[PDB]
Amino acid sequence: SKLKAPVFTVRTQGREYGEFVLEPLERGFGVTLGNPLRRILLSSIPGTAVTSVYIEDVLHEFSTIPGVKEDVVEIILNLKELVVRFLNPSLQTVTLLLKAEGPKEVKARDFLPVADVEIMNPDLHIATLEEGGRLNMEVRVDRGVGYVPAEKHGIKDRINAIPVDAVFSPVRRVAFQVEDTRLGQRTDLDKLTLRIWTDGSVTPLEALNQAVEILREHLTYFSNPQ
Amino acid sequence: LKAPVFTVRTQGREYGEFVLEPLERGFGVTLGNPLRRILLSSIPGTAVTSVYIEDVLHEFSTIPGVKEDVVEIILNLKELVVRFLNPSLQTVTLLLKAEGPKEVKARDFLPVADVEIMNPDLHIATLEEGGRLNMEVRVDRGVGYVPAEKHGIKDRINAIPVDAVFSPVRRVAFQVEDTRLGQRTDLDKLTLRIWTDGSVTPLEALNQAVEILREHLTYFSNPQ
Amino acid sequence: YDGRTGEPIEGPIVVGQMFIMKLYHMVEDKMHARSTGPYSLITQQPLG
Amino acid sequence: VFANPDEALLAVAHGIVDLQDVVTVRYMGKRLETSPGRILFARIVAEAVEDEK
Amino acid sequence: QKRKLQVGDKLANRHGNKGVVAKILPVEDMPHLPDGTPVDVILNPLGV
Ligand SMILES: [Mg+2]
Repeated sequence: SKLKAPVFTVRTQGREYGEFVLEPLERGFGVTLGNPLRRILLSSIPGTAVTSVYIEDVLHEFSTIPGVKEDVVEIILNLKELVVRFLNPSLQTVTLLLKAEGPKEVKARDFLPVADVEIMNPDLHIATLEEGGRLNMEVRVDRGVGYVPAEKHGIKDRINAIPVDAVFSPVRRVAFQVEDTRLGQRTDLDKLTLRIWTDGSVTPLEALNQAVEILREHLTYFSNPQ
Repeated sequence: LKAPVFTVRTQGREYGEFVLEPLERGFGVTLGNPLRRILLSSIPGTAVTSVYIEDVLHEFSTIPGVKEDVVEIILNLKELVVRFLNPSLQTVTLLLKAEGPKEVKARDFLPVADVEIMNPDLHIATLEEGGRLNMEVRVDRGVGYVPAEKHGIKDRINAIPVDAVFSPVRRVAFQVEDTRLGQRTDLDKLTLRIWTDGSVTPLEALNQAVEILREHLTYFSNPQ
Repeated sequence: YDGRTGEPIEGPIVVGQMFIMKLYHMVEDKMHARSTGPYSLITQQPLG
Repeated sequence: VFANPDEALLAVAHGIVDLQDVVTVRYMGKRLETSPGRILFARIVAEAVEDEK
Repeated sequence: QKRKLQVGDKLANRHGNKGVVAKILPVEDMPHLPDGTPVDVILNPLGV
């Protein structure tokens, strides 16, 4: 009397949030499946991030620039919010150039275009300039997974460059829920809900499909002993 | 990271160690825990389900010439380990006939084709001179833990249903060590330790658990 | 270790062996319900 | 120094910091100096009443 | 009748700690030692 195959339903709004439901399951299988997928979603999905920044006439990370409202920390904090997608599978790392003159507001769309490189949030605010303000900045973007602090990689292309924390993972947050359900005379069944937040570079449904394939590939390693 | 190497170390039909290395940081728990949860709950085995003893009406009675009562005898029958050699076999009945004085062990059951007893030295009852024991034991195949009240299996009028513990897996643990590969230093080394009763080998149980997890991963395929 | 996740509890836990008894008061002997039933002679109220 | 509550809590999942360590987090347009666990408590209330402000 | 432990039954030790059984968990859900041995009973430290 094996259980019938469960039903997989989806409820996705936009490109940044989705809910996924799978029921019915055997007792204890909601925890068996929810935890491994949650761990994979937060550490293994490929992505892109900013790893270093060079600003003209700037010495260290805790200083301030004359002619701009923001300090060095706030500019760096805004760079960590930038979402960029590579259109070339062979492309590994690119550099972005920015030149601005006051008193305008610097946006993400003010970066010079690069082929096979796309900005996903061009309306992101960078800095505010005033009369007599200068900003000469160079941003280096890499590929990777997970979360790597600046002091770990410590990447500096040139002299007086500031490494930044690399938020590689496109997934922003994962939360799963397990509820008791029933099917006739069976009362200890499981219903699993999976909720995913993403930055839009990959759809939440895309991230789930990649996480399942990573787990399936690791299961084929129990094949050839010695 | 390059594909890990798989290593197997086995001690008889009851213990085994399985090693997979090197893995990425955190993947030892990601792989180890789901396998342990499946191994302890979802592996099929066999169990004693119903017993009939001649001249016995229920389990709250005694037998002349026998030291133990029916409750104690049934508690001894829950420790019997039976291995089916045919995958198509679902149920068998074992017969025992004894006259005292003697200590009757599990090896006193009559031989049956495609059936093997894994603990022949299991004590069952003590017979004094003048005592007799004539019983039939039914062994089924199943999964999980099923109380006698749920199945209520009786082959005849005076049979006594028995609670079934079908799982052949006794104990599971996994270890995570700190390995390295060249410059990379935060890699994982995973070891699985499995204890079984002998009717299923630890390597057989590991293969069946991996298939259960792989089968469940196909349920995420068609969004309805 | 946590059986649901496989991760350790964040602090060491006191673990040991203890002697525990099962008491005479069981829920099997105490659950009761009624819709209608016997009534009293004089007051015609339900019995207790 | 974290740019938002999501980044600070992602660092906790990777074991970089604990929920009791005092750090710098940007939240609701202000540069706060708190722990990730106090930021986590604020999100519990905000989502329960469905009004961040 | 033969009675097994169930939710609603009362347990106690010799030092005056008592309580009713509220939950029965499968073995893979219980906390366990690094060698794989799971515990039998979980007691709240707030009663001490
Ligand atoms: Mg057994």
